[PDB]
Amino acid sequence: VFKKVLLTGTSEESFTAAADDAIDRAEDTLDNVVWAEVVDQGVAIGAVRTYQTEVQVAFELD
Amino acid sequence: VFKKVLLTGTSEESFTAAADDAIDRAEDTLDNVVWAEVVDQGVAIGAVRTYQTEVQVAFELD
Amino acid sequence: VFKKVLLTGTSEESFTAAADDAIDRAEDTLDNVVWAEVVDQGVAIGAVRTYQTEVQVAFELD
Amino acid sequence: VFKKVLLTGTSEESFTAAADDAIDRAEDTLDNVVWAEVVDQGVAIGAVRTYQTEVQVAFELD
Amino acid sequence: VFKKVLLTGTSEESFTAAADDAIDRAEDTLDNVVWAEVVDQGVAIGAVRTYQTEVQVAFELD
Amino acid sequence: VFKKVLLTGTSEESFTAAADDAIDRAEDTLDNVVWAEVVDQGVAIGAVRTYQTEVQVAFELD
Amino acid sequence: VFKKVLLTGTSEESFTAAADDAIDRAEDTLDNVVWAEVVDQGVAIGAVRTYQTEVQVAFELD
Amino acid sequence: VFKKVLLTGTSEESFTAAADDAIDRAEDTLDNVVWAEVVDQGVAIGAVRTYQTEVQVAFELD
Amino acid sequence: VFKKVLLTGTSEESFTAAADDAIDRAEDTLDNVVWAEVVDQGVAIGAVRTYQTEVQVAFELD
Amino acid sequence: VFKKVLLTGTSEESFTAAADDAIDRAEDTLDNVVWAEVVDQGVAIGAVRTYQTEVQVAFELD
Amino acid sequence: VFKKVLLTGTSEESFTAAADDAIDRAEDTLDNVVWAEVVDQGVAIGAVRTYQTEVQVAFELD
Amino acid sequence: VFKKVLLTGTSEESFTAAADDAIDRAEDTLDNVVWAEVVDQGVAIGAVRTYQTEVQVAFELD
Ligand SMILES: Cc1cc2nc3c(=O)[nH]c(=O)nc-3n(CCNC(=O)OC[C@H]3O[C@@H](n4cnc5c(=O)[nH]c(N)nc54)C[C@@H]3O)c2cc1C
Ligand SMILES: Cc1cc2nc3c(=O)[nH]c(=O)nc-3n(CCNC(=O)OC[C@H]3O[C@@H](n4cnc5c(=O)[nH]c(N)nc54)C[C@@H]3O)c2cc1C
Ligand SMILES: Cc1cc2nc3c(=O)[nH]c(=O)nc-3n(CCNC(=O)OC[C@H]3O[C@@H](n4cnc5c(=O)[nH]c(N)nc54)C[C@@H]3O)c2cc1C
Ligand SMILES: Cc1cc2nc3c(=O)[nH]c(=O)nc-3n(CCNC(=O)OC[C@H]3O[C@@H](n4cnc5c(=O)[nH]c(N)nc54)C[C@@H]3O)c2cc1C
Ligand SMILES: Cc1cc2nc3c(=O)[nH]c(=O)nc-3n(CCNC(=O)OC[C@H]3O[C@@H](n4cnc5c(=O)[nH]c(N)nc54)C[C@@H]3O)c2cc1C
Ligand SMILES: Cc1cc2nc3c(=O)[nH]c(=O)nc-3n(CCNC(=O)OC[C@H]3O[C@@H](n4cnc5c(=O)[nH]c(N)nc54)C[C@@H]3O)c2cc1C
Ligand SMILES: Cc1cc2nc3c(=O)[nH]c(=O)nc-3n(CCNC(=O)OC[C@H]3O[C@@H](n4cnc5c(=O)[nH]c(N)nc54)C[C@@H]3O)c2cc1C
Ligand SMILES: Cc1cc2nc3c(=O)[nH]c(=O)nc-3n(CCNC(=O)OC[C@H]3O[C@@H](n4cnc5c(=O)[nH]c(N)nc54)C[C@@H]3O)c2cc1C
Ligand SMILES: Cc1cc2nc3c(=O)[nH]c(=O)nc-3n(CCNC(=O)OC[C@H]3O[C@@H](n4cnc5c(=O)[nH]c(N)nc54)C[C@@H]3O)c2cc1C
Ligand SMILES: Cc1cc2nc3c(=O)[nH]c(=O)nc-3n(CCNC(=O)OC[C@H]3O[C@@H](n4cnc5c(=O)[nH]c(N)nc54)C[C@@H]3O)c2cc1C
Ligand SMILES: Cc1cc2nc3c(=O)[nH]c(=O)nc-3n(CCNC(=O)OC[C@H]3O[C@@H](n4cnc5c(=O)[nH]c(N)nc54)C[C@@H]3O)c2cc1C
Ligand SMILES: Cc1cc2nc3c(=O)[nH]c(=O)nc-3n(CCNC(=O)OC[C@H]3O[C@@H](n4cnc5c(=O)[nH]c(N)nc54)C[C@@H]3O)c2cc1C
Ligand SMILES: [Cl-]
Ligand SMILES: [Cl-]
Ligand SMILES: [Cl-]
Ligand SMILES: [Cl-]
Ligand SMILES: [Mg+2]
Ligand SMILES: [Mg+2]
Ligand SMILES: [Mg+2]
Ligand SMILES: [Mg+2]
Ligand SMILES: [Mg+2]
Ligand SMILES: [Mg+2]
Ligand SMILES: [Mg+2]
Ligand SMILES: [Mg+2]
Ligand SMILES: [Mg+2]
Ligand SMILES: [Mg+2]
Ligand SMILES: [Mg+2]
Ligand SMILES: [Mg+2]
Ligand SMILES: [Mg+2]
Ligand SMILES: [Mg+2]
Ligand SMILES: [Mg+2]
Ligand SMILES: [Mg+2]
Ligand SMILES: [Mg+2]
Ligand SMILES: [Mg+2]
Ligand SMILES: [Mg+2]
Ligand SMILES: [Mg+2]
Ligand SMILES: [Mg+2]
Ligand SMILES: [Mg+2]
Ligand SMILES: [Mg+2]
Ligand SMILES: [Mg+2]
Ligand code: NA
Ligand code: NA
Ligand code: NA
Ligand code: NA
Repeated sequence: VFKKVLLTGTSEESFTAAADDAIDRAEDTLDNVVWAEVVDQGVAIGAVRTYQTEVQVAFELD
Repeated sequence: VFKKVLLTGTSEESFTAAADDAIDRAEDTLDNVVWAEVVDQGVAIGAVRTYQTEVQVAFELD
Repeated sequence: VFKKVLLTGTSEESFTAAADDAIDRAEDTLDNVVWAEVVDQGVAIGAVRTYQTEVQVAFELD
Repeated sequence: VFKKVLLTGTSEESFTAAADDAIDRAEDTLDNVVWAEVVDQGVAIGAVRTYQTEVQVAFELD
Repeated sequence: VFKKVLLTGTSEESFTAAADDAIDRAEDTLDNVVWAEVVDQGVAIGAVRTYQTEVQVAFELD
Repeated sequence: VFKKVLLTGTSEESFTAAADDAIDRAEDTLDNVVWAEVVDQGVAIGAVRTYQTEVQVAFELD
Repeated sequence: VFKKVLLTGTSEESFTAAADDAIDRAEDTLDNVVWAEVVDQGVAIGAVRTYQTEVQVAFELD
Repeated sequence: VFKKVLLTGTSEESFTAAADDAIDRAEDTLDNVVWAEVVDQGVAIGAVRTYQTEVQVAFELD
Repeated sequence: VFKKVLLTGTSEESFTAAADDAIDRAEDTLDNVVWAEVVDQGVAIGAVRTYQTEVQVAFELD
Repeated sequence: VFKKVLLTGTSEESFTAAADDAIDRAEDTLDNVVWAEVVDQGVAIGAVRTYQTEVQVAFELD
Repeated sequence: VFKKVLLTGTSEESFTAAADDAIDRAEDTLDNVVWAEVVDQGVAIGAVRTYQTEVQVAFELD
Repeated sequence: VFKKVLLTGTSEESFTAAADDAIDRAEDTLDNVVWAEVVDQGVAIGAVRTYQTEVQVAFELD
C-alpha cells in the first residue's frame, strides 16, 4: 500500500527546485519515499519571487 | 514547506460555518495553519440538514 | 439504487439558502431524498442579486 | 458579446458576502454587469479568518 | 469532522480487491473508517500484473 | 435523441456488479437502454463493505 | 428552481443542428425550457457520419 | 507575452458564428489578435435560439 | 479492442468541417474507423480564420 | 522516454478483465510495456453487456 | 478585491523563466502584483524551442 | 491535419529538460514537429531523482 502526502515546496530559483524542497522534507520524516506527482505550481511575488510546486509525495507503507 | 490535510467540516447552519468547523479542528491539533481551499460542498439530508464543506487546510511545517 | 436529479435552487440571501431551495423542491416531489452535492454556484445580477446553487440531489429508488 | 473578469472578493463573514464584494467592485467600474460564476472559494486564516470567493463576472459589451 | 487519507491499494486479482487492500490498511491503523472514494486506477505490468486503486479513505475524527 | 439518467448501483461484491445493479434498475423501468458510462466509484464501509458505482445510463427516446 | 435533463441530439449536418435536435425534443415534452449547455460532442462514423451534441437542457419548474 | 480575454460571442445561426462574433469584437478593439480557444458553448432558448460560444482570445502584447 | 488517435482537423468554414477534416485523414490511413470524440476547438486568426477541432478518433483493431 | 497508446479493452465479465484485454493487445504488438492508467469505463448494453475499460498503456521506447 | 489577468510568458531557457516573463510584463503595467498561478505549459518547436508558461497573475485592486 | 503523440521525457536535471527529452525523441522519428503541450509532471525518487514531464507532441501530417 502507498500513501500520499500533499506538500508545497518553495524555492527562489525554479519550479523544479521547489518540487525538490517538498521531496527533501518528505525524505526527512518518511521512509520509503518512491515518487511525487506535481499537482500545482505558482509564484509568490514579494520582495523576491518564490516559486512554489505542490506535489503528492507517495511512500510505501510498513 | 506547506502541508495540506483534507478535512470535511459540518454545520446545521451554512457552508461557511461547515468550512469553519474543519478549520477549527485543524487549529486544535496543528500549529501554523495558514489557509484553506474549498474542494467540495454538500448536504446530508436527514431529520435535519447538515451542510458539509470539504477543505484542504494548509499549514507551515516546522 | 440511488438516482440523482440536477436542480438549480435560487435565493436572494445566500448560496446555502439557494441549495436549500433546490432540496425543498426535491423533497416536495420525491421520496427518500438522502443527500445533495453542490456542482455549481453563481449570481444573477439584476434589480436584485439572486444567488444560485446547482445541486445533484440523490434519492433512494423504490 | 459578453466579457468576463476574474475577481476574488473577500469578507470576514461568509462565502456569499465575499462573492458580493467582488460583484460590488465590478459594478463600481463596469456597466451592464449581468452575472457571476463562482470558480473558487477559500479562507485566509490569520488574526481573523477572511473568506474569499473567486468569481468570473460577466458584463455586456457596448 | 471527517479526515481523508490518500492510499493506493494493490492486488494481483482486481481493481475491487485493490480498493479493499487500501481500506484494509486504513482499518488497521484508524478508528471510525466510514467510506472510500476511488480517485485513480491502474496496472503495474511486470512478471505479473498488479492492479492498483487509489482511494480517499474518510474517517470520523475523535 | 438519447437521454441519460444518473444512477448509483450497489453491490457487496465488486465495482462491476455495482454498475450492473444500476443498469438492472434502468432496464426494469426504461425501454431501449443502450449504454452506461462510469462516473464515480466508492465503498460504504460499515458492518460490510458496499461497493458503489455511479453511471450515466443512456437510453434512446421514443 | 431549474431542472436539467441530459440529452444527446443527433444530426447528419452539424454539431449546432445536433444541439438543436436535443432542444427540439426537450421542447416537445417540457414546458419553460430556458437554456442548454453543451457538455460533449462527437461523431458516429458509419455509412454516413452522424454528429452528436450532448446538452444539459434547463427548464423552469412549475 | 500573450494576453487572453474571456469573451462570449452570440449568433442565431451556429456555434462557429458565435465564436466569430467574439473574435470580431476582439479585433475591433485589440491589436495582434492571434488565436482563440473555445471554453464553453450553449444556447439561450427564447423567442429564438441564440447560440453562444465562449472563447479565450489571445493577443500579443506591445 | 479499440485504439484512438489524437488528431486536429482544420477548416476555413466551421468547427464541424474541421472535425470532418480529421476524420477524413483517419479514414485515408486506417481501417474500421468507428467514432470520434471532440476534445478541443479553437481558431487560428491570421489572413483568414482557420477553425480547428481536435478529436480522439477510435478505430477497431485487427 | 515512455510513449502511451490509448486503448479500449472489452470483456463480458468485468472492468478489470476489460483493462486486461487492452493490455493483452498492447503486449502482442509492443515491447517493454510497463504500466496502464485507467481513463474511462463503461458498458455496452445489448444482447449481452460488454464492459469496457479505456487505458493509457505506457511502454518504454527503444 | 484581487483581479487576475491571464498571460502567457515565453523563454528560450525554461518553464520557470517563461513564468517570470509574464510576471515581468504584469509588473511593468500593474500595481500591487501579489501572486501567479500556473495554468498551462508548452513549447513552440521551431528554429529554436520557446518554452511557454501561462499564468493567472493576481493583483490587488485600488 | 495535426497528430499528437503522448510521450514522457525524463531528466536528472529539471522538468524543462525532461520535456526536451520527449521532444528530442519525437524529432528523431517524426517530421514536422511543431509544438508540445505539458500534460503531467512528476519525479521518480530512487538512488537519484528523475524528473519526468509528459507532453502531447503535435506534428503536421504529410
Ligand atoms: C500559487 C499561489 C496562490 C495564492 N492564492 C491566494 C489566494 O487565493 N488568496 C490570497 O489572499 N492569497 C493567495 N496567495 C498569496 C500569498 N501571498 C503572497 O504570495 O504574497 C507575496 C508578496 O506580496 C505581499 N502581499 C501579501 N498579501 C498582499 C496583498 O493583499 N496586497 C499586496 N499589495 N501585497 C501582498 C507579501 C509578499 O511579500 C497565493 C500565492 C501563491 C503563490
Ligand atoms: C456530499 C455527500 C455525498 C454523499 N455521497 C454518498 C455516496 O456516494 N453514497 C452513499 O451511499 N451515500 C452518500 N452520502 C450519504 C451519507 N448519508 C446521508 O447523508 O444521510 C442523510 C440522512 O438520510 C438517512 N439515510 C442514510 N442512508 C440512507 C438510505 O440509503 N436511504 C434513506 N432513505 N435514508 C438514508 C440518514 C440521515 O438521517 C453522501 C452525503 C453527502 C452529504
Ligand atoms: C451562474 C449563471 C450563469 C449564466 N450564464 C449565462 C450564459 O452563459 N449566457 C447568457 O446569456 N446568460 C447567462 N446568465 C444570465 C441569466 N441572466 C441574468 O442573470 O440576468 C440578471 C439581470 O440582468 C438582466 N439581463 C439579462 N440579460 C441581459 C443582457 O444581455 N444585458 C444586460 N445589460 N442585462 C441583462 C435581467 C436580470 O435582471 C447566467 C446567469 C447565472 C446566474
Ligand atoms: C484560497 C487561498 C489559497 C492560497 N494559496 C497559497 C499558496 O498556494 N501559496 C502560498 O504561499 N500562500 C497561499 N495562500 C496564503 C495567503 N496567506 C494567508 O492566507 O495568510 C493568512 C494569515 O497567516 C499569516 N501568514 C502568511 N503567510 C504565512 C506563513 O508562511 N506561515 C505562517 N505561519 N503564517 C503566515 C498572515 C495572515 O495573517 C492562500 C490563501 C488562500 C485564502
Ligand atoms: C498507475 C501507474 C502509473 C505509473 N506512472 C508512472 C510514471 O509516471 N512514471 C514512471 O516512471 N513510472 C510510472 N509507473 C511505473 C511503476 N513501475 C511499474 O509499474 O513496473 C512494472 C514492471 O515493469 C518493470 N519496469 C519498471 N520500470 C521499467 C522501465 O522503465 N522499463 C521497463 N522495460 N520495465 C520497467 C518492473 C515491473 O516488473 C506507473 C505505474 C502505474 C501502475
Ligand atoms: C462514495 C461515497 C461518498 C460518500 N460521501 C460522503 C460525504 O461526503 N459526507 C458524508 O457524511 N458521508 C458520505 N458518505 C457516507 C455514507 N455513509 C456510509 O458509507 O456509512 C458506512 C457505514 O458507517 C456507518 N456510518 C455512517 N455515518 C457514520 C459516521 O459519521 N461515523 C461513523 N463512525 N460511522 C458512520 C454506517 C454504515 O454502516 C459517502 C459514502 C460513499 C460510499
Ligand atoms: C461520441 C461517441 C462516443 C462513443 N463511445 C463509444 C464507446 O466508448 N464504446 C463503444 O463501443 N462505442 C462507442 N461509440 C460507438 C457507437 N457506434 C458507432 O458510432 O458506430 C458508427 C458506425 O460503425 C458501425 N460500428 C459499430 N460498432 C462497430 C465496431 O465495433 N466495429 C466496426 N468496424 N464498426 C462498428 C455501425 C455504425 O454504422 C461512440 C460513438 C460516439 C459518437
Ligand atoms: C450557456 C447558458 C448558461 C446559462 N446559465 C444560467 C444559469 O446558471 N442561471 C440562470 O438563471 N440562467 C442561466 N442562463 C439563462 C439566460 N437566459 C436565457 O437564456 O433565456 C432565454 C429565453 O428565456 C426567457 N427566460 C429568461 N429567464 C427565464 C426563466 O427563469 N423562466 C422562463 N420560463 N423563461 C426565461 C428569456 C429568453 O427569451 C444560461 C443561458 C445560457 C445560454
Ligand atoms: C487552439 C489554438 C491554440 C493555440 N495555442 C498557442 C499557444 O499556446 N502558444 C502559441 O505561441 N501559439 C498558440 N497558437 C498559435 C498558432 N498560431 C496562429 O494561430 O497564428 C494565426 C495567425 O497569426 C500569425 N501569428 C502567428 N504567431 C504570431 C504572433 O506571435 N504574433 C502575431 N501578431 N501574429 C502571429 C500567423 C497566422 O497568420 C494557438 C492556435 C490555436 C488555433
Ligand atoms: C462507454 C460507452 C459510451 C458510448 N457513447 C456513445 C455515444 O456518445 N453516442 C452513441 O451513439 N453511442 C455511444 N455508445 C454506444 C455504442 N453502442 C452500444 O453500446 O450498443 C449496445 C447494444 O445496443 C444496440 N444499439 C446500438 N445503437 C442503438 C440505438 O441507437 N438504439 C437502440 N435501441 N439500440 C442500439 C446494439 C448493441 O447490441 C457508447 C457505448 C459505451 C460502452
Ligand atoms: C502550447 C502550445 C499550443 C499550441 N496549440 C496550437 C493549436 O492548437 N493549433 C495550432 O495551429 N497551433 C498551435 N500551436 C502552434 C504555434 N506555432 C508554433 O509553435 O510553431 C513553432 C515553429 O513551427 C513553425 N510552424 C508553425 N506552424 C506550422 C505548421 O503548421 N507546420 C509546420 N511544419 N511548421 C509550423 C513556425 C515555428 O518556427 C501551439 C503552440 C504551443 C506552444
Ligand atoms: C509521476 C509518477 C507517477 C507514478 N505513479 C505510480 C503508480 O501509480 N503506481 C506505482 O506503483 N508506481 C508509480 N510510480 C513509481 C515508478 N517507480 C519509481 O519512481 O521508483 C523510484 C525508485 O524507487 C524504487 N522503487 C520502485 N518501486 C518501489 C516500491 O514499491 N517501494 C520502494 N521502497 N521503492 C521502490 C526504484 C527507484 O529507484 C510513479 C512514478 C512517477 C515519477
Ligand atoms: Cl489530497
Ligand atoms: Cl480566465
Ligand atoms: Cl448529470
Ligand atoms: Cl491521448
Ligand atoms: Mg537566488
Ligand atoms: Mg494551489
Ligand atoms: Mg440550527
Ligand atoms: Mg465529496
Ligand atoms: Mg432579502
Ligand atoms: Mg452552471
Ligand atoms: Mg465580523
Ligand atoms: Mg484559487
Ligand atoms: Mg492470483
Ligand atoms: Mg495515479
Ligand atoms: Mg457476499
Ligand atoms: Mg460520487
Ligand atoms: Mg445531409
Ligand atoms: Mg460523451
Ligand atoms: Mg437566422
Ligand atoms: Mg459557461
Ligand atoms: Mg471559405
Ligand atoms: Mg488544444
Ligand atoms: Mg460470460
Ligand atoms: Mg469514453
Ligand atoms: Mg539560450
Ligand atoms: Mg494553453
Ligand atoms: Mg546531474
Ligand atoms: Mg502521469
Ligand atoms: Na491528501
Ligand atoms: Na442528470
Ligand atoms: Na480571464
Ligand atoms: Na493519445
